[PDB]
Amino acid sequence: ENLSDRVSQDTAGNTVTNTQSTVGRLVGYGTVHDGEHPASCADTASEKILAVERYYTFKVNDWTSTQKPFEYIRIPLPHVLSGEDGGVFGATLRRHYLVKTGWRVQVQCNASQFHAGSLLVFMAPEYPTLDVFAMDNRWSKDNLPNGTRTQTNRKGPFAMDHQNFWQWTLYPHQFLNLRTNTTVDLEVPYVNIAPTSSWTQHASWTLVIAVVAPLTYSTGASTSLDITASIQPVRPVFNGLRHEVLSRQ
Amino acid sequence: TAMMKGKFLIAYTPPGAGKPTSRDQAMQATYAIWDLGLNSSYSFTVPFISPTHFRMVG
Amino acid sequence: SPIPVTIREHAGTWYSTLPDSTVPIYGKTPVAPANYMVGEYKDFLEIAQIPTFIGNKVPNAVPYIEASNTAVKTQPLAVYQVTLSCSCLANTFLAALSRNFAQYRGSLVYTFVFTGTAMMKGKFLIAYTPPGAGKPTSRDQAMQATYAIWDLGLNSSYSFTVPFISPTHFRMVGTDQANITNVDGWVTVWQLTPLTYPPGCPTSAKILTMVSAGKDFSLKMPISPAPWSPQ
Amino acid sequence: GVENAEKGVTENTDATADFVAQPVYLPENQTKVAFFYDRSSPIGAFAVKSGSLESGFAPFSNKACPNSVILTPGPQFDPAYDQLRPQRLTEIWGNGNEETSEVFPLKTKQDYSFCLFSPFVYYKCDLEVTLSPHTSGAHGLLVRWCPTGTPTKPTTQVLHEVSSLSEGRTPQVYSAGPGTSNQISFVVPYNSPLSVLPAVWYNGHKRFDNTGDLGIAPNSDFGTLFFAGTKPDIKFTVYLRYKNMRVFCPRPTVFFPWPTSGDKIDMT
Amino acid sequence: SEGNEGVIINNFYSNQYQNSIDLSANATGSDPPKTYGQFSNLLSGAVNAFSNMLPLLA
Amino acid sequence: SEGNEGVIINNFYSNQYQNSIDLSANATGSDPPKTYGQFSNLLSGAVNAFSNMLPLLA
Repeated sequence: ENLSDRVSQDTAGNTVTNTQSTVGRLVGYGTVHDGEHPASCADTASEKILAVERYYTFKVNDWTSTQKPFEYIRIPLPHVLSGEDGGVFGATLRRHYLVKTGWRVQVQCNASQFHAGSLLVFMAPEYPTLDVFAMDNRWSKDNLPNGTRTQTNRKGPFAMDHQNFWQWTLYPHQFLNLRTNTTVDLEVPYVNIAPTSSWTQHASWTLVIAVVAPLTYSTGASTSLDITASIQPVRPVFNGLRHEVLSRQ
Repeated sequence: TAMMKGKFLIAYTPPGAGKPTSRDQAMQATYAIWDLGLNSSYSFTVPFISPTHFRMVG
Repeated sequence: SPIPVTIREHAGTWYSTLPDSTVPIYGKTPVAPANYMVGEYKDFLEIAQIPTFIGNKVPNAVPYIEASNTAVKTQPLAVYQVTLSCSCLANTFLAALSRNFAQYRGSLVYTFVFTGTAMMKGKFLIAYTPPGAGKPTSRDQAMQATYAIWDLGLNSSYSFTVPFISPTHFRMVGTDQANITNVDGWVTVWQLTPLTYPPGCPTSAKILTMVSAGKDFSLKMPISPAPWSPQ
Repeated sequence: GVENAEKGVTENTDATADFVAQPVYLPENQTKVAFFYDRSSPIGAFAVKSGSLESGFAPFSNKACPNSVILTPGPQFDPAYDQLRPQRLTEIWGNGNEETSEVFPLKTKQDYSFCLFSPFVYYKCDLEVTLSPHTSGAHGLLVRWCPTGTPTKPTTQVLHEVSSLSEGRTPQVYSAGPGTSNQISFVVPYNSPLSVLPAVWYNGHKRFDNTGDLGIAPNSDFGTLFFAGTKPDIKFTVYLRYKNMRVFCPRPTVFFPWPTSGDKIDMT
Repeated sequence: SEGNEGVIINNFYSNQYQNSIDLSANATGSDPPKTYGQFSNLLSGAVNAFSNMLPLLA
Repeated sequence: SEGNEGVIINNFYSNQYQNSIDLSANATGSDPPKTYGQFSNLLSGAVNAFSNMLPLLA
């Protein structure tokens, strides 16, 4: 079973995550979101809402024997938490024009000492997601590695949404290797083209889950491994208060 | 068994909106994630959240 | 009082790489403060050190090799040529970075991540063979060169560094034609002992393979590779 | 050296860790980012329309050799509207558009080299531009540079017999004489209202309407260039040079095809 | 570091002209200077104290 | 000695640009600088000491 300097807890409001097999928290770019006000806004921000700075936990998908290498699932931020599952975060988010935040994630998946396989979990700024910024529905190897080009663009070399997955480890990441761990912990600071974001039309960060070494096991072993995640906005700062977005969807 | 693995979500929901009906609603209240591993138990404390200083026993 | 000048023969030429600036036409323009920004790097060497995936079984590339329950001293699990041109490295950041320079020097790091079951056990012999006598054909010949024994256990990966052994201070990055029996030698992976397991466990495992630059690694003279189309 | 790559960070070594060796470091500065992009590369060939020197400007292209150019290393043009003002694209168009067609030479306009190798998400820099006429005979060229996001329809001729490019207080450059070297050079400042520019992709829309079309962030270029001149038959190459480049957040580069051949590559 | 420039001579154009001007914004804002120049219309006699006063209503 | 150059003026391009850079390698190798710049991903919480600890197995 799981041990000692590998047993770890993280308290967020009224939220706390525990793992008995961690490998540490990878802090991307080596910095955390400071929670500082955007220098481009004259209005004072609403910040430090306790009800907002906690972990939102929901399920991603199911890992099976069938997934092939590099098939993935994307979770666009802040969008995934802008709805009902986003609690007061979502509610506040829908009434502000702009949000500036960092992310702290934990993705979870257990198997046994008789299972073999590994996931790659990474977080990437400006990763190409669905149009509508929603979590992918099923695993896909869609539009890797040359991007999506137009129908007719018969001879085009590639499109700007290219993604050479052979290099996905350039992104802040950690491996969820079944023989080693059960959880992966990442944290990223705020990065964007501007001092704060009009989140409505931009999913600036994407949490990506990909298979790199396919699931293997002998008969009688657990057969499908669920994948869940805990996401927490790190010191979000809101500005430009107005009426509700509404069609939140 | 020592060979088993798993994670539980234990939540405390204050009154007002009824009991949660899915883990997704529970997760909106006070909760903890319990990971199985070397250490056998988990001690969850429900915080005293109340309008009055005391609560009736029975 | 007008000053006399002698016009050089090269009058009027344009040099794509001139170590100098041209005429500014829109001065005193302040920029938009970008001081909140993070994640900046300044030297490619700063990130060339991050391992990316080696492609196995080209052109049906997979990011791993497979260990079996049999140790044939005659059968390498992998054989990589030590050339920043190996089709093997073609998509690693190391190779993509390197293709914009003429020469390299220093250590190459091959990282192996065991992805099998916790219940499996095994030992690998990873060797680097300098050129001169051809590639080794059995673990017995590889074992005569630089090598390491990797034992499976609590710790998941193994970082093997191929030492820069060369007559010249630097080595050419890319190949003109293809490099024979040359290149700079080979990295071969062999099983020493077979993968062993208990009942109820798979009998083969995947080993993730990545490559990166060592702290030693240097690149010089920026150029452009031959243009290509990913498709 | 035994290690645990799952942490997302791996300790770096030299031959020194496992064997009896010595470090073999030697200094070099050609791998700094600024030095690497501080050299000129071409983005395409352009043309001037007949008698543009003395009339209203109008979008037009010679052989998919247009009239104006957006200052950006990313793709733009779209050979299907070679007669419309050019636009930034999210893909590169091959030379032909059907099987039997060819990828090179590309039809769109871009810094193919930058495209091929830009391992960063965002960047900031100043832009040095070089206009090179493909002729060693006299050549007259009028250029109008408009900062990003400003008026780009230099269509109304306000002065009788004067190019409409040559109007206002917007920067205009002109070289034309029997003793010139024909080429033009100048550097433009950084004018995007954005703090830093998306280098490859920008995962967001143009309006809050989410009239869904991701890819490019608005006003993320260095402006537009309009040309008028006297040799409507000579084409000229436009080159970009990134002055004091800064990049943030490493990310992957363009895919390179598996040699379904050897165990090494080459050139071309 | 620096780029590809290795001229001994001092740049003939000064920097504010050769380059863009990097500015930095502080989080908490900055106060405009008090005055943008000395152009101004002036309001005089705005108030009181002094006239053919206190014959004047209370 | 020197070659065939006899200009009074200081070379307009600096040396590192006008000429190649003669370097010298020492027999016994040289240590890379410790760091190539300040870009880095960081691993935190790596170890221990401090939690809801020593209820934790021995």
